[PDB]
Amino acid sequence: MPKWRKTHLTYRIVNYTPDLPRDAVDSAIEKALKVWEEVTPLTFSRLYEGEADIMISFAVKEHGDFYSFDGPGHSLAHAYPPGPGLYGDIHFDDDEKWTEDASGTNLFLVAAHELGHSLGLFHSANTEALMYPLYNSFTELAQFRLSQDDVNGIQSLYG
Amino acid sequence: CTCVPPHPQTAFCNSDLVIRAKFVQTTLYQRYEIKMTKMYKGFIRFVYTPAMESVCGYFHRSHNRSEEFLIAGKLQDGLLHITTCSFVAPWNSLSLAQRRGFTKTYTVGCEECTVFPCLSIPCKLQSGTHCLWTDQLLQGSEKGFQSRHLACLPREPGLCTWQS
Ligand SMILES: [Ca+2]
Ligand SMILES: [Ca+2]
Ligand SMILES: [Ca+2]
Ligand SMILES: [Zn+2]
Ligand SMILES: [Zn+2]
Repeated sequence: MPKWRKTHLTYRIVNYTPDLPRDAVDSAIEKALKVWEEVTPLTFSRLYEGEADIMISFAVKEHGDFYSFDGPGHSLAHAYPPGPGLYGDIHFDDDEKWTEDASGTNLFLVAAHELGHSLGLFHSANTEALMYPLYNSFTELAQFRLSQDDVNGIQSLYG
Repeated sequence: CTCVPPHPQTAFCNSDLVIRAKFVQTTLYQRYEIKMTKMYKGFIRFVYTPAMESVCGYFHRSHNRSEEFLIAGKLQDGLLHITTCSFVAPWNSLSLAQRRGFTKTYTVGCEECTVFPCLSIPCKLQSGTHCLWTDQLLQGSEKGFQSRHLACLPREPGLCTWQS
């Protein structure tokens, strides 16, 4: 599906990286959802059981889907566009070291990118977009703001 | 899909095949048909990649079949694989320096040296055999001067440095 055919979405944080206290994972993800919420009619509600739209987890190597992670570096995370079952979900490579700040791989910045794919965005060619596929944003964390390119792409889907 | 960028030296040294080539549904991988014009490493007609960008599938943007591309890839079970985290660039987008790198100079760094991307807050060097790659930090892009004009080479033992 190119987009969610509904406005009110659910997410759940299925498991937790040992890199970070639970509250830290929670705030990062909440913040990442907020970035998108605030330029769209979409809302996101947290589930703690059962099957949510956007299932968010940490995994290493082979982890249930058809795309094994690859150890430290290379790919840091991947995601699936809108749809049922796996579609919508976000997997973070726990062979990276997830951080609250930019001392390691910033969870918030990578969640925010991957959530773009969960909503329907593809990669951007603009090195200044969030949707840029290279871990590209760490220099702007303290006052993070979506690119107009990202704003354009998300509003083209959801108004 | 989110990647650490590879410096061209890194890409060369870690890939199984480095070639110049032209490019000519419910399915896990996509494949492009290619025509190899040159091999720089690996002494080939398709390159495979995850089917969506979201799970790191290279999406080819070029509506010119005679355009040559540098592809640095992993060979697995007979097949050449690339992803959004591979080094893939039009040959002609490379600087002359980078072309010499793939042709001749990058191989000097492979055994002795490592390029380390500065993706983090302090950004600390673990070894004198590392060179710190700060193009993204400095110019907001991996396509900066260190990428396009510098290799990470032995100076003396225990010490690699950036050289042109
Ligand atoms: Ca889902
Ligand atoms: Ca990885
Ligand atoms: Ca980890
Ligand atoms: Zn996965
Ligand atoms: Zn991505």
